[PDB]
Amino acid sequence: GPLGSPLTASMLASAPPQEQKQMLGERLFPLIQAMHPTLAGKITGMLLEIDNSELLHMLESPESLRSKVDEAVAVLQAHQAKEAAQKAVNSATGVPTV
Amino acid sequence: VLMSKLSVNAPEFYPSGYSSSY
Repeated sequence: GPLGSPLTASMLASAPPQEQKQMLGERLFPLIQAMHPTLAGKITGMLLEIDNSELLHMLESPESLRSKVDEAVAVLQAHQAKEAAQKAVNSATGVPTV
Repeated sequence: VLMSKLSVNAPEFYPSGYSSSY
């Protein structure tokens, strides 16, 4: 039923051919998963500004790893925030009828 | 001080290694 320990290794081999790096993006979800500041799944989409080859390098090196992920937390928290595009508080509800 | 980061808020997260070439 429910997923216990969301593993990234087995997660990869847990999806069809082309569904390789489909789920956990390239390699950021695994890295962000480690931190989980804002949202691993969504954070990944943002860091995805680089080549799949760069994210691999960072994943094998904390130096570049945190470099990109860390930034994510700052940027995304700012850019990737709550969509304030909601309705106005001055919305007429009561219709002045007879 | 409102400087951008290394990993901006790029698009969504898709299959990076989409190696579906047969």
